[PDB]
Amino acid sequence: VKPNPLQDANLCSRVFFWWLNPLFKIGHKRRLEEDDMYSVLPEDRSQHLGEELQGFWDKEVLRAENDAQKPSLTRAIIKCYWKSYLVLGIFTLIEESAKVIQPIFLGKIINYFENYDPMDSVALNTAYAYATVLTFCTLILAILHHLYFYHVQCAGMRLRVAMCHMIYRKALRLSNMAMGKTTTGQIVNLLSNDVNKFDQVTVFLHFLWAGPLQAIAVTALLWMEIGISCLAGMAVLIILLPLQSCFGKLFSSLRSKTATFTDARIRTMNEVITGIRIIKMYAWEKSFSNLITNLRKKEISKILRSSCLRGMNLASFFSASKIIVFVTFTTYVLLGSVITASRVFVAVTLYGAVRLTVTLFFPSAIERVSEAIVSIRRIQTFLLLDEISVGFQAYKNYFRAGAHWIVFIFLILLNTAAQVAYVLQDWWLSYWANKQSMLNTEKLDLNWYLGIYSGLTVATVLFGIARSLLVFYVLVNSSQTLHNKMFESILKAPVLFFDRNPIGRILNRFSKDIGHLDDLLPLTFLDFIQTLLQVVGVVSVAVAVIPWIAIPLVPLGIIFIFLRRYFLETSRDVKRLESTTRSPVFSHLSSSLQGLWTIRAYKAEERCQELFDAHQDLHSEAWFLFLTTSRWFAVRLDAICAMFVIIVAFGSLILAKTLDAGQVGLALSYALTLMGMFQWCVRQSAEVENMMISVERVIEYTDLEKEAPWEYQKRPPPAWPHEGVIIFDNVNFMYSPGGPLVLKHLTALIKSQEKVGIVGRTGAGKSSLISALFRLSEPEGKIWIDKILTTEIGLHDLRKKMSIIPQEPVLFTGTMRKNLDPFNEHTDEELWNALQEVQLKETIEDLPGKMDTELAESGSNFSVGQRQLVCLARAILRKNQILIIDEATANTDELIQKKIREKFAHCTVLTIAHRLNTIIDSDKIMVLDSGRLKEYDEPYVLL
Repeated sequence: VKPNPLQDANLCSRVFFWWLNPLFKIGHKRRLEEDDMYSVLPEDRSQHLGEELQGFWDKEVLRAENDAQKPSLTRAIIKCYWKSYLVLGIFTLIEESAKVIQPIFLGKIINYFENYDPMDSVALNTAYAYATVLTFCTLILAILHHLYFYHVQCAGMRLRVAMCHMIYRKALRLSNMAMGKTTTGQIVNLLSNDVNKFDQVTVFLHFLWAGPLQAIAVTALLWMEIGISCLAGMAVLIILLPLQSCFGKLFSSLRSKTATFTDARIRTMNEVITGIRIIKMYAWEKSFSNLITNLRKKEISKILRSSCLRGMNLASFFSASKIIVFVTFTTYVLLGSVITASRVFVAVTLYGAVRLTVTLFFPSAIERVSEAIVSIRRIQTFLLLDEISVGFQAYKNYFRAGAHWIVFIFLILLNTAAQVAYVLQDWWLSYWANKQSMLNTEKLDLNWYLGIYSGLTVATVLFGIARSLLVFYVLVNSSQTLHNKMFESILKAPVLFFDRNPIGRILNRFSKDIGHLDDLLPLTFLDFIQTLLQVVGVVSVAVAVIPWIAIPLVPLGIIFIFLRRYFLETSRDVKRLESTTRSPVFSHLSSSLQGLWTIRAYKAEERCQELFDAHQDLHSEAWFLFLTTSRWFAVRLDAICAMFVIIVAFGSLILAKTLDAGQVGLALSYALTLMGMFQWCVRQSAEVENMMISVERVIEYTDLEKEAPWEYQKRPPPAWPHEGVIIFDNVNFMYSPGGPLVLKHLTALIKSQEKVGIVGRTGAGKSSLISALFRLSEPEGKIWIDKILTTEIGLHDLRKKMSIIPQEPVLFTGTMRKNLDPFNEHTDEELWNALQEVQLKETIEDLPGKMDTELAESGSNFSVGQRQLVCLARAILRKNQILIIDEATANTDELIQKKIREKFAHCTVLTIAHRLNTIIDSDKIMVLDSGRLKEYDEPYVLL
C-alpha cells in the first residue's frame, strides 16, 4: 500500500513538519496527480470512526427510553470527544496566558532605561534576563501554535466522517412510507450542507470562555498602572458592536434590492441572446439596447450606495485604535498626572491586544455555534424515522479605464498621508515624554501639546476616509464603463459566432463575470493595499531608530520570494484533487439511492456500505494533505516574524549607551504587532490572483469579428423599392469564409408581380437562399436589385424594405403595441384596423386593457394559429413589396392561405415550401437538385 510518513516520527521533527520535504520535491517538476500521495492513518478509517459513534448513540437512546424524555445527539458527541476537548483546553489556556507577560516585561525593560546608570553592571544582567524571558513567549506563540492548530482542525473531520457514515447507513433502512415523504435532492442537500459545517466549529469553540476571561484579566492590569482613566479606554471599545450591527442590517436591504434589480436584466439578456437571427433579420436592436442600458444605469446607481457604505465601514475600522488612546491619555493628563515613557506603551500594547482579539473573534463564534446547533438538530430529527418489517497587461487594461493618470497620482499622494499621520501621532507622545524627562515648578503648558495631538488625531481620520471613498469610486467606474463596451461589441457579431457557441455559456459569462467585477474586487484590493502599507510603515519606523537593522533585512527578504514561488508551484493542485474526489461520492450516493429495491432483492446489502466507505476514504486521503500543506508555510513565516522581534530587542538592548527611553519604547511597541498583518497581507494576494481570471475573460471580449457597418456614405433614393425585379449571376454561397460550398451558380430572372415557387429536397440547400438575399453572410457574385447592387448599400437600408414570414413565430416579453410596433411610427386606429382585417379581434377584447396586455412566458396565453396570424399582421403593417414566405408545418390554416392569396397586392411573392399542394397555379417554378437549380417557365409544361 501507500504508507504515510506521519507514523514513526520522533518529536522536534514534526513541529516544523520536516517529514513533508520530499513530497514537494516530487511536485516541483512532475505534477503528481493521484498515485503519489500518502494513505490515511489506521485510526482514521470510516468504519472505525462510525462504529463507536453508532454504539454510543444506541446506548444513549436506550438510556433515554427509560425516562419520558427525548434522546439527544450532542450528548453522544460530548461523551466521545470530551477527552480531546479537555486535552486541548490546557494548551489553549497556556496560549491565552502567554499573551499577557509580554507587556508586563516590556514595561520593565523600558523602566530599566528610565533609570540608567553607566557605572553599573548588575542591572544589565537583570535586563538581559528580562529580554530572555520575553523571548520565550514569542517562540511559544509563533512555533508551538501550528501543531495545536493542525490537531484542532483534524479533530473535526472524524466527526464529519462519522456523521456521514451513520447517515448513509440509516438511509438504507427506510420503509416505503418513510421514503415517500423524503426526496433524493433533500438527502443530497442534508449531506452536502448540514454536515460540512462541522469543520469550522472546533476552531472557534474556545472563544466563548477564553474571550471574556482575557478581557477581565486585561481590565484589571490597567488599574495598577494608570488608574481610573483606563475606564475611558473601555467605553469606546463597546460602541463597535452597535456600530457594525446597524451597518450590516442596512447593507442587507441594499443587497436585496440590487439583486432584484439585476435579475430582470439577466432575464432580458437571456431572452435577447436566444433568437438572434430573427432580431437581426427584423433590425430591432435599438429597443433591446435601450432596455438594457436603462437597467444597467439603475443597477450602478443602486450599487454605488453599498460601495460607499462598505468604504466608510473600512475607513472606520482602520482608525479605531487612535480614538481610544487619545481619549484615555487626554483624560489621564487632564487630571493632574505627569506622562512617563514606561506607562504609555504598555497601555497601548494592551489596548491593541484586546480590541482586535475581541472584535475579530467573539462575534463569529456565536454564529458558528448557532449554525452547528441547528445542523445537529436537523440531523437528529432526520434519524428518527420508521423502519422496515494573468499578466501586467491584464492589470493595465483594467486600471487605465477608470480615470486619467493625474487621478492615479493624486491617489498615490493621498495613500502616503494617513500612514504618516498614524506614525506621527505615536511619535508625538515619545517627544512629549522626552521633553518631560529633561526637567529638574516650571510646568509645561498644555495648550500646545493638546492642540497638536488633536490635529494629528483628526488628520488620520480624514485621510483614512477620503482614500477609501476615492478608491471605491475609481474601481466601480471601470466596470461601469466596461460592461457597455462588452454589450456593444456583442451586439454586432455575425451569426457564425453565434451558432458555434451555446447560449448558457454566454449567459453565465454575462452574469458571473459582471457580478465578480461589481462585488469582490474593490474590497479585496483596498484590504490588500492597506495591509501592505501598514507593514511597510512598521518596518520603516523600526529601521529609522536603529540604522543597522537594514543590513539583515535583505537576506530575510530574498528568501521570501523564493519560498513563495516554491510553495505556489505545488499548492495549486490540492483543490483540484479535493473536488475530483468529492464528486464521485455524491455521484455514487445519487446513483444508489434510486436503485434501492435492486439491493434489497438480493441478499447482499453490506457491499454498498463497503463501496461507500472505500469511496469516502479517497476523499479523506486527498483532504489530509491539505492541512499539512497549509501549515507547512505558517511555520516558515512565523520563524522570520519572531526573528525580527528578537533581533530588534537585543539590538536595542546592546546599544543602551547612545539612545534614550522614548524612542526605544516607540521602536519596541511596534514590533509586537507584525504577525496578523503579515499573515493577512501574504494571504490576500492569493485571492487577488485567483479572482483576476474574471477580468482576464472579460477583456477576452470587446475584440471580436465585425460585420459591415450599418450605413454607408452613399444614400439610396427616398423611394428605392419600386418594380422589384431581381436578377442573378454565377453566384457561390458558403457558410465558413474558407469552408465548403452549398450552392453552385444560381442564375435566374424574377420579374415584377410574379409568384416564384421553389421545390427541392430538404437538406439539399433550400433554406440557404433566404440567407443569401438578406446578405447575412457575404456571397460571391453580383445581385442586382432595382438597377443597383446589394454590396454598396448599408444593412439597415436593405433589410428594412423587405419582409419575410418565419417558419416558427417568436414573441418577446412585453406589451401588445411593442410586438406590433416597437418604433412609434403608426397611429392606434391604423393598428386597430390592421388587426381587424386579419380576423383577430375577439382574442384581445376579453382582456382588460385590450391594448396594453402583458404576456407571460413569451406569450403563453396565445395559440400557434394566433402566432401565425400576428406574424401576418406584422407583415401587413410593414407594407413592403418583396415578401418571402417560408413555411414547413405539419398541422385556421385555410383562411390564412386564402388571405395571403387575396390580401397581398401581387408584389413579387416567392415561396420556399415543400408541400406540393401549396405551389398551385404559380407564375414560375424552380426545381432544386443536389447542387443546382432548374427554372421552368410555366407549371403546365411540367404537368
